Amino acid sequence: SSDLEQLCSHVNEKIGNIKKTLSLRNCGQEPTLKTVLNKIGDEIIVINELLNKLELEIQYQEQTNNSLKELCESLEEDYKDIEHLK
Amino acid sequence: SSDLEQLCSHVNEKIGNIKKTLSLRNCGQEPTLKTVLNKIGDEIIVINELLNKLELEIQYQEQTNNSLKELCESLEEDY
Amino acid sequence: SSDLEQLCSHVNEKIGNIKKTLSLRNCGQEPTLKTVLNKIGDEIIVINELLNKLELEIQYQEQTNNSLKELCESLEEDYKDIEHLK
Amino acid sequence: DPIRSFCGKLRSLASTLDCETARLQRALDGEESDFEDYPMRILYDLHSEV
Repeated sequence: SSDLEQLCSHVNEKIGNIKKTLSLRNCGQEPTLKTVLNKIGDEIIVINELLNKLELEIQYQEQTNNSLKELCESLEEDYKDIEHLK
Repeated sequence: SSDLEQLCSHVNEKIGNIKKTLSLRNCGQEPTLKTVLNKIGDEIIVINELLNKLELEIQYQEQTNNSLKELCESLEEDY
Repeated sequence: SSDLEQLCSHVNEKIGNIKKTLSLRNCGQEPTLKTVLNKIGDEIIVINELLNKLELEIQYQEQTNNSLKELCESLEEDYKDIEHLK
Repeated sequence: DPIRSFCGKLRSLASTLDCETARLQRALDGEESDFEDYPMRILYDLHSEV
């Protein structure tokens, strides 16, 4: 708003913009960060494969859930016909 | 408005307030101003008396104007 | 005017108010400041007496300066006497 | 009052300019420690999340 405030914001922007370009340099150069960054990045790849496995395991679970029900109509059909005998 | 602007106005007020209290001192002490100020103040007293005279002169003016009508009607009667 | 800005100003006021009460403590306790503060305060007293002297010296000046006129008009009446006595 | 009220704002913009130019140089230079220490701590939290 004011000429004063507008200056401050100009400053914080320069300050902040450095700090960002700072962390960009640090994280891409300094080794201790760079590992923890790859350790996360790798652990993303595995936690991604763990999804695909959970995807298929949900599918065979599904396939089984219906096969259990189509099994369930079968043994629930012939309880009706023996019960008519008895 | 801004902390900056608010300061300025504080300043102008101090500045302006001096300048007024300055002219108050000047006009009430310095002789050349103090005469021209009395010259006006005196010429107010006269231009005030000139009003009272204009007041009475209007009054009789109005007095005579209707007396002048008081005539002009009476002549228009006999014809 | 924002809730954010209003906070900042609350902060600066607390920060600034400390810094003032800080300098008040420093200047009234710490010796090196406290001398330079008395050195100024003393040198005010002298520069004040130097004014009174300049006041009289102006005043004893102003008073012999019209007396340069009183001796000016007296040596003038003497001049018109070389006109008359020559 | 209005004399410092202005300056107080101005001052903070200074103090900020002071403080951050200092540290940002250090950070550029490899000192100051806050800049390799904290991104670690939040990267390690981020890791712990994953």
